[PDB]
Amino acid sequence: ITGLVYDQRMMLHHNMWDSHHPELPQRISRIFSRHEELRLLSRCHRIPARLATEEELALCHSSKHISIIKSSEHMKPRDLNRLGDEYNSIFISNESYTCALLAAGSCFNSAQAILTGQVRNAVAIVRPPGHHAEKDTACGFCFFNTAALTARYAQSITRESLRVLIVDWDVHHGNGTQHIFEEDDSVLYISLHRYEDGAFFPNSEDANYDKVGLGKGRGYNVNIPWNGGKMGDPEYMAAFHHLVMPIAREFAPELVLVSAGFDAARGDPLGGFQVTPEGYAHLTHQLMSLAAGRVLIILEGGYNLTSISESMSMCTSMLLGDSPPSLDHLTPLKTSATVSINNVLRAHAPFWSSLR
Ligand SMILES: Cc1ccc(NC(=O)CN(Cc2ccc(C(=O)NO)cc2)C(=O)c2ccc(N(C)C)cc2)cc1
Ligand SMILES: [K+]
Ligand SMILES: [K+]
Ligand SMILES: [Zn+2]
Repeated sequence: ITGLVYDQRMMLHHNMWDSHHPELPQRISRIFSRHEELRLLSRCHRIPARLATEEELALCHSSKHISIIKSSEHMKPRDLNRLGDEYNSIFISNESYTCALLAAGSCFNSAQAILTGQVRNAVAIVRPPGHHAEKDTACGFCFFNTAALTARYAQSITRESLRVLIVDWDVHHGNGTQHIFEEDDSVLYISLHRYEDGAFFPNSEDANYDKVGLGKGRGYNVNIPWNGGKMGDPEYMAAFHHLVMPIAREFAPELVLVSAGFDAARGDPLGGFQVTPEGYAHLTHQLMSLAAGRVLIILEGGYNLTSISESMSMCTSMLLGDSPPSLDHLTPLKTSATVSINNVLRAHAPFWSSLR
């Protein structure tokens, strides 16, 4: 069984000053509608949304950050505008806090359904996104780090040392997820992201391949940064073959979370990349070979409504057990992708015998 969570209340968060903002309420409704059109919704077990609690938010976030985001829901528009402007790339409305609580709680209910055996795997069609949010601050359309919180929630309902893999295929680096787990060997973070020598959002050298983790976490942070090329299916498939899957298999996760932005998709106006819906299906199907299939796909970014709807629907089709669609596997890689892959191999060979 595959679970699906979607709740139209998460559409209530919006940019009060721009009706054409990329992080649009219709992102989640279009994805949900496409699941109905492709006859996937009726095949899934519907998992209800719920609110995260403040104690659950404190698994990854500071009390001050929780209280400031909570305080926004009382503010008049002028004060919402001021507060949002204090962060990097954030808009806030009076519904934002509630929507962020529902995004996280939806994912907790999904992780619980997987870990208790009610479903094998699941998809969560949620907003606002999470992976840029830090312990102490909001960033990049994200208020609380839904995927990071879900990893800690999973440990909280099992054992502290439950091995959780987070694969982040959003086109942007999940700076918050990296930082939250940087010293932690129980949560392996693997991000693929457009980097451009630190020029691309979120504009930090923390996203480079030589950031391998700290302390006991050394080797448990895998950054795969792309420079120069318009990356697509062959480059992501090659990164999975040489890096993501060998490392993940050696880590032997007990739960896989996907920070599944669809902003690397063909058609995305921000990402500039060309991963196809069939490409995302192949990435999902590979991850399904891990953790006895216990995979939760969590929406992050993605800004072409057609692209994200087709891409995420293809991922759900794979979770349901459908045959992976045909792909032209032979295609030659862009030259800069091979350079990136080799840089990651050089940085991570000391930590992973599967790369030696
Ligand atoms: C001079 C200058 C200043 C700032 C920037 N900002 C960036 O570099 C990143 N951001 C914001 C952003 C985009 C996507 C994500 C994300 O979470 N993705 O998953 C997270 C954050 C954008 O570029 C952006 C912002 C607004 C847009 N509107 C209203 C059409 C379009 C693009 C660039 C130059
Ligand atoms: K990423
Ligand atoms: K880590
Ligand atoms: Zn993104």
